[PDB]
Amino acid sequence: DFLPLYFGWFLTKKSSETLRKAGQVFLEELGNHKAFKKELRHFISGKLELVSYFGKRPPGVLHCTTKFCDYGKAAGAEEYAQQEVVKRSYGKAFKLSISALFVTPKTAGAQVVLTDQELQLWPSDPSASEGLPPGSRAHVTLGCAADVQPAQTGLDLLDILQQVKGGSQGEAVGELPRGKLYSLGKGRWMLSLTKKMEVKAIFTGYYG
Ligand SMILES: Nc1ncnc2c1ncn2[C@@H]1O[C@H](CO)[C@@H](O)[C@H]1OP(=O)(O)S
Repeated sequence: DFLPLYFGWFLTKKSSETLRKAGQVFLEELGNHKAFKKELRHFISGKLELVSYFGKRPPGVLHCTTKFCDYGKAAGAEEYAQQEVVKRSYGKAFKLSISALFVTPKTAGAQVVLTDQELQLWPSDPSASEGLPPGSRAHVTLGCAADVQPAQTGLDLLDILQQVKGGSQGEAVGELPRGKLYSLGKGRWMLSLTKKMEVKAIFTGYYG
């Protein structure tokens, strides 16, 4: 039997709507914020409406990917699929904790903090991940720029989590209704939610 395109936690319709709108509000507020406007030259090289900037968005249900498999063509795919914990967890319900919303010149996303139980489902094959605890890459993609490729959001999140690793977040340059707004430079932005969002999701496989 051939594997799916990827395994992951697929949010319920309820949660998807909640997270998508939250993400949407973040883009609208961020783009309207003075601290962001005066940094536009570090974001693009040419007022920017971020909702349109991130034109490529998930068509429907949002998800948090664990392992990209490419129907078995991806390295370590077969080995990930064969694990008991994956076959056992298939179809099960989980609660994912969203800790922050972030934006870079390439992607917009939400940071997921996995529990130890959920970390069991994280693959164990990057230089970015160096220093950060496994699963730091976990995320939900909300949108990307026109010519941005898959897997970029995870790479973007890791990079941001490296800046914070060196206590270089800088003071919050503003307050939004949901939390503190941080400017990380090079077009990178992070909203650390005051209260973590919880989303219900089902762990399963997507076959395209
Ligand atoms: N190496 C990869 N190549 C393509 N997609 C990947 C890869 N790693 C993780 N993904 C993810 O698999 C899903 C389908 O592309 C998407 O969720 C990709 O992740 P994102 O960072 O959200 S674009």
